[PDB]
Amino acid sequence: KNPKSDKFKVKRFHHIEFWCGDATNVARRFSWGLGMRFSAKSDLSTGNMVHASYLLTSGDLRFLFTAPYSPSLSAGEIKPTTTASIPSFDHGSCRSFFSSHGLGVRAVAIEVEDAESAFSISVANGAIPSSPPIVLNEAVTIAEVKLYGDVVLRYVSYKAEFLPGFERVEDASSFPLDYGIRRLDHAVGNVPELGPALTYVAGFTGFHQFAEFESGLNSAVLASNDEMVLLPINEPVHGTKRKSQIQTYLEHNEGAGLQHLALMSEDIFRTLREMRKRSSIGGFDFMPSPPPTYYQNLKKRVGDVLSDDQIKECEELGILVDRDDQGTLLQIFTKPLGDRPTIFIEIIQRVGCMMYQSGGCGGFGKGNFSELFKSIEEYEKT
Amino acid sequence: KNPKSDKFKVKRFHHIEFWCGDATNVARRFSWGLGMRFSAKSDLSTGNMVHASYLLTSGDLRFLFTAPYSPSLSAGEIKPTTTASIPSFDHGSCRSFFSSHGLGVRAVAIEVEDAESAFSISVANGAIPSSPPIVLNEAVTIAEVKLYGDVVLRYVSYKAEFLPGFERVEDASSFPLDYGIRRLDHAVGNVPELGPALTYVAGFTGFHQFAEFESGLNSAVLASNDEMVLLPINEPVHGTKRKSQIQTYLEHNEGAGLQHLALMSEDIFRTLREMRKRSSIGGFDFMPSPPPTYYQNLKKRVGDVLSDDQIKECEELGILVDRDDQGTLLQIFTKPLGDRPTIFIEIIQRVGCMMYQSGGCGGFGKGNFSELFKSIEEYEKT
Ligand SMILES: CCCCn1nnc2ccc(C(=O)c3c[nH]n(C)c3=O)c(C)c2c1=O
Ligand SMILES: CCCCn1nnc2ccc(C(=O)c3c[nH]n(C)c3=O)c(C)c2c1=O
Ligand SMILES: [Co+2]
Ligand SMILES: [Co+2]
Repeated sequence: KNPKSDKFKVKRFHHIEFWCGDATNVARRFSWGLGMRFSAKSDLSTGNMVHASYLLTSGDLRFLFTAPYSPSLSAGEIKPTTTASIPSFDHGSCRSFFSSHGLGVRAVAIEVEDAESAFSISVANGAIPSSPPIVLNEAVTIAEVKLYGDVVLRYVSYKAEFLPGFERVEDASSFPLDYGIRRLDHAVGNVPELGPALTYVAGFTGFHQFAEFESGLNSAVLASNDEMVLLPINEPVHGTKRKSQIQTYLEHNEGAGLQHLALMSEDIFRTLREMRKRSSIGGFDFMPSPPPTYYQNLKKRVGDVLSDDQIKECEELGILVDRDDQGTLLQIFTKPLGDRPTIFIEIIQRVGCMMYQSGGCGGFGKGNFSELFKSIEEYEKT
Repeated sequence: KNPKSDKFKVKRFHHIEFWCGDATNVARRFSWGLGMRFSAKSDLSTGNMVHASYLLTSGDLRFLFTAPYSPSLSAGEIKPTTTASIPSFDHGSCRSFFSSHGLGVRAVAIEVEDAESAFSISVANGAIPSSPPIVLNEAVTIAEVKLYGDVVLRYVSYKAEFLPGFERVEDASSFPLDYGIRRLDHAVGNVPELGPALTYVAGFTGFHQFAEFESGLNSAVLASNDEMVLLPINEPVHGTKRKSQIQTYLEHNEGAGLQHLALMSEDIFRTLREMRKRSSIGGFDFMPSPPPTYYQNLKKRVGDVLSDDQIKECEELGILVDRDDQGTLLQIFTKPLGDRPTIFIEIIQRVGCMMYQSGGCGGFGKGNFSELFKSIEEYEKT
């Protein structure tokens, strides 16, 4: 059941912003590891004396990496005279965020019809304001409210390429990498208490709970009207045999924050081949592969969706498969993106729910907690 | 003239330590960009609750990348009970260093006969102590004194692989990259006043001035007894037509610090081919190439050392050439390694001074300031 209760018009995920200590090195690592092209920049070379910001793109996926310069470079500026291209940026906030959390997502940005309206309605409905609406070059409006922890939900609306003040990156520095990733599918937060987090976010957005179908977590998914903006939230389950990975996150992250970004691939086999080739040469590592029992068990549950060759191709790449009543999903998880056991990435591809594909087709793979446990048990038995 | 006045026995450069905000992403970027293998680690997986440290190696070159975890993970520890593998590490110091300077070199480490003796003699001779000698697993001794800015000179001595508490990296995560880099040739600091910096460092080491043969800087080189540890220092020259790059460094770095690391290649043409292939896919960018006039002028000055083909190979790769009275050097400079216009890398290869090669063979390329100016002037004339 989808009551379509959005309190303002939401379009799609727009971008994800990481707050970094050095944006250059993180952006270069991510570019190579994920096959994203350098698309835009705002930094000293573009007149920004406040922050260095680099934009990577793959299809419609936009990853922004931002780090502060020395405050001394902009010490004469005031907000009316700022050279920052992202007016919500604050040196102190960014250094505090990174010192507290390490590398992670500061902003989950969604495109809306009217960012000022979205902000006003959100705050009138309980959202904690973070940065008021600001109009950039009479062309783009940006505003921010708190989502969870030190993560903000950023509203972007365009009158009519990324943001004013960003320059397109010259093609000589813009190598056209592409491993198949095309858009952000969902963005997941970890919180200490799921109930109040859901009540807060659903309260100010009107996002509705997205329907699904004893290992670590409780979770629920908030969704926009057309269910293309998907925001799952987890809480830990305490007093368990194996310690909750949600609790480990909260400890190493110093509290709530973004847990994982799920990136949709138009060809998950090509994406995983390309990413796995680069794991040990600057790219990203993946979770340990499930035992062959898991892939033996795949025939009985998805043998009508995937051929045997496609199933053995899943086995070569360590891909996981789950299934809804409407669709099937292929997914895999990276090891943490930085030093701390906190944020990671999921690669996903969905099969089914054609009309275009409806959002969330196949669910989020929660059936894979069960199947991974069973498959590991069966494999020890050999 | 080399008076061989070292006040303690110095062997060779041992390692360079970068203080990072996220050691993982910087180390992965550097590994791919420079062709260095992941060799050792000290982090949560090895029992270190204090800092994440990753060691890259190429030949004898050792680059260490370190970042702090949340202090909460080690809040119960005291120095006697620390899980840090580098006892000089301090959360507050590291966060202050990185917030002040951005990504950069914290420690220039040299291997000595006896680190405790080196420390005592250094401090008795004016060195400002930074971390007292500490013996690790009765096997290695480490101590630190201030060098310039927030950079320390680190003494390491071994009784008899990197440091106790570091684990060798498993070969599955250790891809054997190698683009030809073999050792650290020199490490260069920028300071506001060269005179007092030289007096200080030469005062506590006994390092002697290394002999050489109107654009931005004054500099001098301090050298160990066999001139294998080479520490140049620059100061700005003010009131010039083009603003001093040394002054720009000091402004963006918030003061004195390490300017460039010069990495010796056993085959600079292979190194530059491999690095340039990767510039736009996660690696390092290089300075703009000199005009063809520079390479036309190369025949008249090094035509007896390099063939025409080797000279056109320099031209394809943007390599610079200078010459002493004893040797010739090939060199090239990267663009800055991170967000700020501060630290960069030089790749170098030296020809001549065989006996083994004596240190500093060919000088440091200061003749290239002159030749670059002339070559740019001649090229505008066409
Ligand atoms: C070695 C680590 C593997 C451990 N594991 N095994 N099976 C999983 C199935 C689905 C999801 C996931 O992505 C979501 C769950 N619920 N929602 C809303 C989601 O997005 C994750 C993260 C895992 C997951 O980590
Ligand atoms: C576009 C930027 C090119 C500008 N430039 N042109 N010619 C150079 C020649 C030598 C050295 C160098 O490495 C040292 C000088 N003195 N000492 C002791 C050194 O190590 C450098 C850094 C340059 C240098 O930057
Ligand atoms: Co997911
Ligand atoms: Co040099």
